[PDB]
Parts: sequence; structure tokens; C-alpha cells
Amino acid sequence: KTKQGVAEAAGKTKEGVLYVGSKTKEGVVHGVATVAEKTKEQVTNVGGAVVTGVTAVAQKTVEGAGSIAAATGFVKKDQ
Amino acid sequence: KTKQGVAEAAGKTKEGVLYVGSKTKEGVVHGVATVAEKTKEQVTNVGGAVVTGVTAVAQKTVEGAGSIAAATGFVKKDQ
Amino acid sequence: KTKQGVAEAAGKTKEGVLYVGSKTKEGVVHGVATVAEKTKEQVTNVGGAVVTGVTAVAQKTVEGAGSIAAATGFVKKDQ
Amino acid sequence: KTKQGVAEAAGKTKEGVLYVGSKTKEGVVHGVATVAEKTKEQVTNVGGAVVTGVTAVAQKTVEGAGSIAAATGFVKKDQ
Amino acid sequence: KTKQGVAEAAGKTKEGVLYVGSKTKEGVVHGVATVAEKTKEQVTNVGGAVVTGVTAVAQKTVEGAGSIAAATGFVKKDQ
Amino acid sequence: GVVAAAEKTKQGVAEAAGKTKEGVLYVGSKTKEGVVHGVATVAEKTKEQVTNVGGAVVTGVTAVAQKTVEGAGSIAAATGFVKK
Amino acid sequence: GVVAAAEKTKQGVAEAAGKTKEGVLYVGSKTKEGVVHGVATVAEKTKEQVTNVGGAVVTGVTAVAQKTVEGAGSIAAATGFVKK
Amino acid sequence: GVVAAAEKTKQGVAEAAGKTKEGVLYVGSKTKEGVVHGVATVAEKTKEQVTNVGGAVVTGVTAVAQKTVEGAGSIAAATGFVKK
Amino acid sequence: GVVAAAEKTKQGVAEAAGKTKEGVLYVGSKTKEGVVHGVATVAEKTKEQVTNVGGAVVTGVTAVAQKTVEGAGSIAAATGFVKK
Amino acid sequence: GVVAAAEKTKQGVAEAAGKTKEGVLYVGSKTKEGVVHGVATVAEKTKEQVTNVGGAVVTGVTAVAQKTVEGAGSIAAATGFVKK
Ligand SMILES: Cc1cccc(C)c1NC(=O)Cn1nc(Cc2ccccc2)c2ccccc2c1=O
Ligand SMILES: Cc1cccc(C)c1NC(=O)Cn1nc(Cc2ccccc2)c2ccccc2c1=O
Ligand SMILES: Cc1cccc(C)c1NC(=O)Cn1nc(Cc2ccccc2)c2ccccc2c1=O
Ligand SMILES: Cc1cccc(C)c1NC(=O)Cn1nc(Cc2ccccc2)c2ccccc2c1=O
Ligand SMILES: Cc1cccc(C)c1NC(=O)Cn1nc(Cc2ccccc2)c2ccccc2c1=O
Repeated sequence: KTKQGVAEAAGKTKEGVLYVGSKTKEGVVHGVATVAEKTKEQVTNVGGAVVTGVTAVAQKTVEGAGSIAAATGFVKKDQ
Repeated sequence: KTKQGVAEAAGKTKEGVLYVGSKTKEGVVHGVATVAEKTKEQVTNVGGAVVTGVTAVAQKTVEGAGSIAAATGFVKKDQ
Repeated sequence: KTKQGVAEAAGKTKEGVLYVGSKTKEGVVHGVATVAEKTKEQVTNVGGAVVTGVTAVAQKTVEGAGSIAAATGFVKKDQ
Repeated sequence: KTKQGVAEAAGKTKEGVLYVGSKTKEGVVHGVATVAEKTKEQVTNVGGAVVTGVTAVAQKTVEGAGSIAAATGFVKKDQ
Repeated sequence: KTKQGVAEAAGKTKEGVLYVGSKTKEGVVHGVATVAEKTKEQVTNVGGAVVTGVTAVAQKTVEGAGSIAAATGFVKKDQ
Repeated sequence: GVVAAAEKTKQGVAEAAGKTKEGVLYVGSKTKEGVVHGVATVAEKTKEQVTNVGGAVVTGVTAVAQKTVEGAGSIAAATGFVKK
Repeated sequence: GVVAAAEKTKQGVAEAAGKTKEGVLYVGSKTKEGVVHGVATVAEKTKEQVTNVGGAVVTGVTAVAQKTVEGAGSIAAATGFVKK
Repeated sequence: GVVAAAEKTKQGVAEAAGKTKEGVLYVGSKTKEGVVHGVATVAEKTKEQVTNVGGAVVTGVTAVAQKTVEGAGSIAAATGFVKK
Repeated sequence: GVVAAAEKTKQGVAEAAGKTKEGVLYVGSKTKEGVVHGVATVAEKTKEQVTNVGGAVVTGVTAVAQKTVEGAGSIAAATGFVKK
Repeated sequence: GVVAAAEKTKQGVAEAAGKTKEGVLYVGSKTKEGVVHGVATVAEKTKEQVTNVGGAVVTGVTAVAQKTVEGAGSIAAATGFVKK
């Protein structure tokens, strides 16, 4: 047997109130807040990559090798 | 047997209130806040990569070798 | 048997209130705050990489060798 | 048997209030705050790498050799 | 048996209030604060690496040899 | 007077404002005003006798959460002769 | 007077403001005002006798959370002759 | 007078402000005002006798959290003749 | 007068401000004002007798957290003849 | 007068400010004002008798945390004839 990333909860009672709960989070992006007020942005681009936004990426994979989650704002000119 | 990243909770009672809970977080990005007020930005790009934004990347993988989570703002010209 | 990164909690009572909880955090980025007020930025880029933003990367992997979590703002020209 | 990075808690009572909790943190970046006020930045880049932002990287890996968590602001020209 | 980086707590009582807790921190970066006020920065880069930002890296690995956590602001031209 | 001008450009923005008053903004925030969370009570054999004559009595297991803006929040108020 | 000008450019922004008053902004924040959290009480054999004559009595297991802006927050108030 | 000018540029920003008053900003912060957290009480055999005549009495296991802005926060107030 | 100018540049910023008043900013901070944390009480056999005549009495296990801005925070106040 | 100029550059910033008043900023800080932390009380056999006539009495296990800005914080106040 093998357990990985497992949340387990067990409870037992006779009389009263019983609460049992389990939660799991794998590859989760939570709570991203961004505010821009009275911001001046001037961009001149000639054949390049410019990124000034908000990016939130969450990736979960099983048995995956060589995977890329996020590749933002790049110039790739391989031969 | 083998346990890795396992959250376990157990409780037992006879009379009263019982609370049992378990939580797990693997590859989680939480609580990213960014504020830009009265900011002046001037960018001139010629064939390059410029990144001035907000990036939040969370990646969880199993049996994955050579994986890249985030690659932001790069110039790659391999031969 | 083998335990790694395991959170365990156990409780027992007869009468009253019992609280049992377990939490686990692996590869977690939490609480990133950034403020820019009245900031002047001037960037001139010619074939390079410039990064002036906010980057938050969290990566969790199992059985993964040679993995890179974050590679930000680089110029790579391998032959 | 072998235990590594294990948080364990056990409690027992008959009458009253019992609280049992366990927490684990592995590869966690917590509480990063950055403020820039009335800051002037002028950057001229020609084929290089310039990084003036905020970077927070957390990586947790098992059975991974040769892994790099963060590689920020570099020029690599291997032959 | 072998224990490494293990936090253990045990408590027993009959009547009253009992609190049992255990915490573990491995490869954790906590509480990084940076303030720049009225700062003037002028950078001219020609084929080099310049890093003037805030970097927080936390890496936890098991059975990993030759791993690098952070490599910031370098020029590598190996033959 | 407030004047903003932009002449002979390719892309131009000219904004002029006399008086400006900003307001409140909440982006990805959580608020808790007057919140009761997680109350557990266990009673086995409780004996209670109450004799109330012209008054306010609050007994037992009571959980009250109140949020008042332009008024008063009371649990037990035994008053008299409230005028105007 | 407040004047902002930008002449003979490719990209130009000209902003002029006479008076500016900023406000409150909450980005990714949490607030707790008047919050009761995590109360546990165990009672086995409790004897309680209350004799109230023209008053405010609050007994038992009581958990109160109050948030008042322009008023008063009271738990037990035995007053008299409140005017204007 | 306040003047800001930018002439003969490729990218130019000209901003002029007469008077500026900044406000409060909370980015990734937590606040706790009037918070009761983690109260545990165990009572086995409690004997309580209360005789109240024209007053405010608060007994038992009491947990109160109050947050008042423009008012008074009281637990037990036995007053009289409150005017204007 | 306040003057800011930038002439004959490639990238230029000209900002002029007459009067500036900064405010409060909290980035990744925690605050605790009027907070009760971690109170444990164990009572086995408690005998309590209270005789209240025109007064404020607070007994038992009491945990109070108060945060008042423009008012008074009281636990037990037995006053009289409060005017204006 | 306050003058800032930048002529014949490639990248230039010219900022001029007449009067500036900075404010408070908290970056990654923790504050504790009026905080009660870690109180443990054990009582086995307690005998208490209270006879209150026109006064404020506070007994038992009491934990109070108060934070007042523009007011008074009192635990027990037995006053009279409070005017204006
Ligand atoms: C809650 C409570 C219980 C028992 C004893 C008392 C004194 C209180 N407190 C208050 O009534 C507070 N109050 N007073 C007034 C004014 C007023 C009250 C009664 C009669 C005539 C005028 C009021 C008017 C308009 C909207 C709200 C309110 C308010 O909220
Ligand atoms: C809570 C409580 C219980 C018993 C004894 C007392 C004194 C209090 N406190 C208060 O009533 C505080 N108060 N007073 C007034 C003024 C007023 C009160 C009563 C009658 C006429 C006018 C008021 C008016 C408008 C909206 C709110 C309020 C308010 O909140
Ligand atoms: C809480 C309490 C219990 C018993 C005894 C007392 C003195 C207090 N304290 C207060 O009532 C404080 N107060 N007073 C006033 C003024 C006022 C009060 C009563 C009657 C007429 C005017 C008030 C007016 C408007 C909104 C709030 C308030 C407020 O909050
Ligand atoms: C808490 C308490 C209990 C019993 C005895 C006392 C003296 C106090 N303290 C206070 O009432 C403090 N106070 N006073 C006033 C003024 C005022 C009070 C009563 C009647 C008329 C005017 C007030 C007005 C407006 C908003 C708040 C307040 C406030 O908070
Ligand atoms: C707490 C307490 C208990 C019993 C005895 C006393 C003296 C106190 N202390 C205070 O009431 C302090 N105080 N006083 C005043 C002025 C005032 C009070 C009563 C009646 C008329 C005016 C006040 C006004 C507005 C907002 C707050 C306050 C405040 O907080």
C-alpha cells in the first residue's frame, strides 16, 4: 500500500453532536487581488513580448514529466 | 506501506460535542495582493521580453521529472 | 513502513468537548503583499529580459529529479 | 520503520475540554511584504537580464536530485 | 527505528482543560519585509546580470543530492 | 483653473479634474462584524428557577450576534418612562 | 492654477488635478470586529435560583458579539426615567 | 501655481496636482478589534442564588465581544434619571 | 510656485505637486485591539450568593473584549442622575 | 519657488514638491493593544457572599481587555450626579 496527499478523519460518539470533515488542496491558486489606481502605462513593442496583466495558473498532473505550468512573456527563437 | 503528505485525525467520545477535521495543502498559492497607485511606467522593447505584471503559479505533479512550474520573462535562442 | 511529512492527531474523552485537527503544508506560498505608490519606472530593452513584477510560484513534486520551480528574467543562448 | 518530518499529538481526558492539533510546514514561503514609495528606477538593458521585482518561490520534492527551486536574473551561454 | 525532525507531544488528564499541540517547520521562509522610500536607481547593463529586487526561496527535498535552492544574478559561460 | 493639454502626438490623453473625492473599495477582502463562531455547551443536570416581576431575564444557553448602525443593541433592558 | 502639458511626443499623457482626497481601500485583507470564536463550556450539576424585581438579569452560558456604529451596546441595563 | 511640462520626447508623462490628501490602504492585512478567542470553562457543582431589585446582574459563564464606534459599551449598568 | 519640466528626452516624466499629505498604509500586518485569547477556568464546588439592590454586579466566569472609538467602555457602572 | 528640470537626456525624471507630510506605514508588523493572553484558573471550593446596595461589584474569574480611543475604560465605577 502507498498513501500520498491523503486527508483522513474519523470520529465516534454515543450521544451528542459529531462533526467529521476532510479537505484536500492540490495545485490550487486562491485569493489573488490586484488594484491599479491612476496608473500610467506606455508600451512600445517591436517584435518582442510585453506582459503587464494578472496571470493565475494552477496545474495538477499525474504521471506527467516535462510539463510546464506557466510560460509568460518570452521570446523563443530556437534553431 | 508508505505515507507521504498525509494528514490524519481521530477522535472518540461518549457524551458531548466532538469535532474532527483534516486539511492538506500541496502546491498551493494563497493570498497574493498587489496595489499600484499613481505609478508611471514607460517601456520600450525591441526583440526582448518585459514582464511588469502579477504572476501566481501553483503546480503539483506526481512521477514527473524535468517539469518547470513557471518560466516568466526570458529570451531563449538555443542552437 | 515509512512516514514522511505526516501530521497525526488523536484524542479521547468521555464527557465534554473534544477538538481534533490536523494540517499539512507542502510547497505553499502564502501571504505575498506588494505596494507601489508614486513610482516612476523607465525601461529600455534591446534583446534582453527585464522583470519588474510580482512572481509567486509554488511547486510540489514526487519522484521528480531535475525539476525547476521558477526561472524568471533570464537570457539563455546555449549552443 | 522511519519517521521524517512528522508532527504527532495525542491527548486523553475523562471530563472537560480537550484540544489536540498537529501542523506541518515543508517548503513554505509565508509573509512577504514589499513597499516602494516615490521610487525612481531607470534601466537600460542590451542583451542582459535585469530583475527588480518581488519573487517568492517554494518548492517541495521527494526523491528529486539536481533540482533547482529558483534561478532569477541570469545570463547562461554554455557551449 | 529512526526519527528525524519529529515533533511529539502527549498529555493526559482526568478533569479540566487539556491542550496538546505539535508544530514542524522544514525549509520555511517567514517574515520578509522590505521598504524603499524616495530611492533613485539607475542601471546600465550590457550582457550582464543585475538583480535589485526581493527574493525569498524555500526548498525542502528528500533523497536529493546536488540540488540548488536559489541562484540569483549570475553569468555562466562554461565550455 | 485646471488645464491639461496634449498637442502634436500620435497617442495622447488629456484629463483635467477640479475636485476629486475617492471612496471605499474592497478587492478580495473578508469582513466579520458581530459574528459568533464555534460555541459548544454540554449540560447534564441543570436546575433553574426564575421568578420575574416587571423585568427582563435572559437565561439558558444564549448566543446573540448583533450589528446595529444607527440604534442601540441590548440583551436585557428593564427600564421605565422612556420619553421623546 | 494647475497646468499640465505635453507637446511633440509619440505617446503622451497630461493629467492635472486641483484638489484630491483619497479614500480607504482593502486589498486581500481580513477584519474581525466584535467576534466571539471558540467557546466551550461543560456543566454537570448547576443549581441556579433567580428572583428579579424590576431589573435586568443575564445568567447561564451567554455568548454575545456586538458591533454598533452610532449607538450603545449593553448586556444588562436596569435604568429608569430616560428622557430626550 | 503648479506647472508640469514635457516637450519633444518619444514617451512623456506630465502630471500636476495642487493639493493631495492620501487615505488608508490595507494590503494583505488582518485586524482583530474586540475579539474573544479560545475560552474553556469546566464546572461540576455550582450553587448560585441571585436576588435582584432594580439592578443589573450578570452571572454564569459570559463571553462578550463589543466594538462600538460612536457609543458606549456596557456590560451591567444600573443607573437612573438619564436626561438629554 | 512649483515647476517640473523635461525637454528633449526619449523617455521623460515631469510631476509637480503643491501640497501633499500622506496617509496610513498597512502591508502584511496584523493588529489586535481589545482581544481575549486563551482563558481556561476549572471550578469544582463554587457557592455564590448575590443580593443586589439598585446596583450593577458582575460575577461568575466573565471574559469581555471591548473596542470603543468615541465612547466609554464599562463593565459595572452603578451611577445616578446623568444629565446632558 | 521649487523648480526641477532635466534637459537633453535619454531617460529623465523631474519631480518638484512644495510641501510634503508623510504618514504612518506598517510593513510586516504585529501590534497588541489591550490583549489578555493565557489565563488559567483552578478553584476547588470557593465561598462567596456579596451584598451590594447602590454600588458596582465585580467578582469571580474576570478577564477584561479594553481598547478605547476617545473615551474612558472602567471596570467598576460607582458614581453619582454626573452632569455635562
Ligand atoms: C434598545 C433599548 C431598549 C430599552 C431601553 C432603551 C433606552 C433602549 N435603547 C434605545 O431605544 C436607543 N434608541 N433610542 C431612540 C429614541 C427614542 C426611543 C424610544 C422612544 C422614543 C425615542 C431611537 C429612535 C429612532 C430609531 C432608533 C432609536 C434607538 O435605537
Ligand atoms: C442601550 C441602552 C439601554 C438602556 C439605557 C440606555 C441609556 C441605553 N443606551 C442608549 O439608549 C444610547 N442611545 N441613546 C439615544 C438617545 C435617546 C435614548 C432614549 C430615548 C430618547 C433618546 C439614541 C437615539 C437614537 C439612536 C440611538 C440612540 C442610542 O443608542
Ligand atoms: C450604554 C449605557 C447604559 C446605561 C447608562 C448609560 C449612561 C449608558 N451609556 C450611553 O448611553 C452612552 N450614550 N449616550 C447618548 C446620549 C443620550 C443617552 C440617553 C438618553 C438621551 C441621550 C447617545 C446618543 C445617541 C447615540 C448613542 C448614545 C450613547 O451611546
Ligand atoms: C458607559 C457608561 C455607563 C454608565 C455611566 C456612564 C457615565 C457611562 N459613560 C458614558 O456614557 C460615556 N458617554 N457619555 C455621553 C454623553 C451623555 C451620556 C448620557 C446622557 C447624555 C449624554 C455620550 C454621548 C454620545 C455618545 C456616546 C456617549 C458616551 O459614551
Ligand atoms: C466610563 C465612566 C463610568 C462612570 C463614570 C464615569 C465618569 C465614566 N467616565 C466617562 O464617562 C468618560 N466620558 N465622559 C464624557 C462626557 C459626559 C459623560 C457623561 C454625561 C455627559 C457627558 C463622554 C462624552 C462623549 C463620549 C464619551 C465620553 C466619556 O467617555
